[PDB]
Amino acid sequence: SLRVYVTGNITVDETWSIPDIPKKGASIHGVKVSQDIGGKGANQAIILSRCGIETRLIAATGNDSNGAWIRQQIKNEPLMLLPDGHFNQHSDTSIILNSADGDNAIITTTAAADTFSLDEMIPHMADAVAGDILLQQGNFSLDKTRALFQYARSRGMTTVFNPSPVNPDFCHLWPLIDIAVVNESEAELLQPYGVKTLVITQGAAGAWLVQEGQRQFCPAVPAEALDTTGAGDTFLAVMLASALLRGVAPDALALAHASRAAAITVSRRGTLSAFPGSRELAALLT
Amino acid sequence: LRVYVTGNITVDETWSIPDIPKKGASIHGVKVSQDIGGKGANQAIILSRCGIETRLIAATGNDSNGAWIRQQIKNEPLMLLPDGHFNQHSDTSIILNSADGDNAIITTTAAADTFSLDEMIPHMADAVAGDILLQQGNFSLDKTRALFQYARSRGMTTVFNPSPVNPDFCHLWPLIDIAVVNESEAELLQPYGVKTLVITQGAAGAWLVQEGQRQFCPAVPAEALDTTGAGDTFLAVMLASALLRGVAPDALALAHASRAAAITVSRRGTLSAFPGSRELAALLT
Ligand SMILES: Nc1ncnc2c1ncn2[C@@H]1O[C@H](COP(=O)(O)OP(=O)(O)OP(=O)(O)O)[C@@H](O)[C@H]1O
Ligand SMILES: Nc1ncnc2c1ncn2[C@@H]1O[C@H](COP(=O)(O)OP(=O)(O)OP(=O)(O)O)[C@@H](O)[C@H]1O
Repeated sequence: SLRVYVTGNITVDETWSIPDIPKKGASIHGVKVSQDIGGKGANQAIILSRCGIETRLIAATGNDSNGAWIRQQIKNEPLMLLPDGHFNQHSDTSIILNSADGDNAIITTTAAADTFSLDEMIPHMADAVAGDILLQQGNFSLDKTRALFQYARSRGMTTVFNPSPVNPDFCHLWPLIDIAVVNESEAELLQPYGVKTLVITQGAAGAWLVQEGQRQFCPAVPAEALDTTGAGDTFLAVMLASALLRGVAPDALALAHASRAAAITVSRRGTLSAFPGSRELAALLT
Repeated sequence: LRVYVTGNITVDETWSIPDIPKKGASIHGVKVSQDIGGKGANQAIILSRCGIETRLIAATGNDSNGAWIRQQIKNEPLMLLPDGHFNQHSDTSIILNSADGDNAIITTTAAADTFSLDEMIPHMADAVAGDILLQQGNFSLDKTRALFQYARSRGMTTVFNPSPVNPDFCHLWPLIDIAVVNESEAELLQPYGVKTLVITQGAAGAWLVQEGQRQFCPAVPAEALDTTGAGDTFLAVMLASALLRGVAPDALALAHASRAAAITVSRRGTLSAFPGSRELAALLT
C-alpha cells in the first residue's frame, strides 16, 4: 500500500543500422531498425509497476511523432503517466549501430526533461502521503532535483536517489536522501555519506549493501550479456519493490531478487520487450 | 516539355550536435526542426515552383509522416504519383548539424525500396521524346540504370545527380546527358563524356563544363543559416532556367541557380527554406 512517485524522464530510443558513422559533409543510407520506450525514469517506474507496486511516472512528452508513440506504448504498462497531454519538443536517443565498426555511437536529446517545471510536477504528488516514495534519477538540474527532494521531505516521503547521469554538484544532496543507489564510478565521485541505506552496484561483479555500519555483498547472477540496456534500472526497481512488498528497508534478499531480475534483462534485447514480465517478477520475488 | 522525377520524399529531422560522435561515445544533441524533404521531392518541388510541368514519382508510407507529406505536397504545383501510399514507414532523414563543419545525413529507403520498377514506369507512360528524366542517388545501381535505359528507349533527356553517392554509379555516365555533382562526387565518380557537366563547390561557386569549355560561376554571398537543400535548389533552378529559355544549361542558368541557392542557405529547414514561386519568377526574369 505504500506508493512510488517517479519524477524523471521518458524517451524513444531509436536503433539505426548503418555501414559506418558518416563524416561531416557525407550523406549515407541507413536503416531505422527499431524503437523502444527508454529513459531511466520510465524504465524504473515501469518495472516497479510490473512488480505490483502502485507507481506514478511523472515525466514530460512532446508534441511530435515520438511523443504520440510514447503515450500510446505506455498504455500497455500497469503504470500511470502524468501529466496527460503533452508539451513540445521531445527526449530520445539515436543509437547508431555500425557494421565492421565496433561500438555504437549515441546521440541523446533532453529538451522535454530540461523544460519540465516544478509547477508541472508537484501537483501530481498532491495525493502523496507520509511513507510514500519519491524516486529520482539524474535527469534534472541540481536545483530542480534538490527542490523535489525537499518537497518530499516536507510531506514525510521517503527519498530514493540514483544520481545517473552524474552531476558533481549532486554530492551536496546526501542529507536529503534516505536510499542511495550508485555504481562504482558514482560511489567514488559523489562520495555518498550518512545515507542510511547505500547500495553500490558493480555490474557483473555484484553489488554492495551498506550502512547500519554493516557491509554486505551480493554476487550477480551469471548471465549471457546479450544486451545490458536497462540492467541498472531493473536492479534498482526490483530491489525497491522487494523491500516494499516485504515491508522492510532494503536488505540482502532485496539485492538477491534484484540481481536475479537484472540477469533476465541482460539476457534479452531492448527495453520493455526485454525486462522481466509481471509473472516472471512475481515468481522470483517469491 | 515535361520533367519526370523518380526519387524519394522524406521528413527531415535536424539535430544540432557539437561534432559527429566517435564510435562508442554518447553525446548530447538538440532537435532543431522537422520538415518535408528528400532529394527527389526537393528538386521536383523547386522545378514546379519555377513553372516547369513536373511529375514526382516517389513513395510515401502509411504513417503520420506520410499523411503530412501528402498534405504538404498538395499545396505545390507538382503532381505526386502514385496517389496511394505503401504499407511502410515513410522515408526519413537525420541531418546531423555540428557547430563547425558541414552536415552529415542518414536517410532510410524502406518506402522507396517497396516502390518497384514495374510499378514506377507506368507513371511515365505519357512521356514523349524530349521530356526529361531526373534522378538522384536514392536507388541502387540496377534500379537507377534501368530507369535511365527506359528513358533513353523513349527518347528522353537524362539528368543525373549522384547523391547520395554510390561507388558503382561511375558506370552510368554513358547514359547521362546532364550531370550535376559537387566536388567530392566529381572526383569520386569521375564523370566523363557527358554533354553538360556541372561541378558545384559550395560558397566557392560552381563550374559549367561543356564541349571542352569551362566557365566558373561565383556563388552569391549569403549568410549560411542552414545549407540543407542548397544543391537541390541549384540543380532545379539551373535546369528550370535553361528549360524556360529553351537552351542547354549556360552561364545565365548557373547565375540564376546561384541566386536561388543563396536564398535557401539563408533560410532554415528544407521545404520551408526554398524560394517561393514568386521569388523564383522575379529571380528568373
Ligand atoms: N553481465 C551481467 N550479468 C549478470 N548481472 C548483471 C550484468 N550486468 C549488470 N548486472 C546486474 O545489474 C546490476 C546493475 O548494474 P551496473 O552497476 O552495471 O548498473 P548501472 O551502471 O547503473 O547501469 P547503466 O549502464 O544503465 O548505467 C548489477 O549489480 C548486476 O546485479
Ligand atoms: N555558403 C554559401 N553561400 C552562398 N551560396 C552557397 C553556399 N553554399 C552553397 N551555395 C550555393 O549552392 C550551390 C549548391 O552547392 P554545394 O556544392 O554545397 O552543394 P551540395 O554539396 O550538393 O549540397 P547538398 O547536397 O547538401 O544540398 C553552390 O554552388 C552555391 O551556388
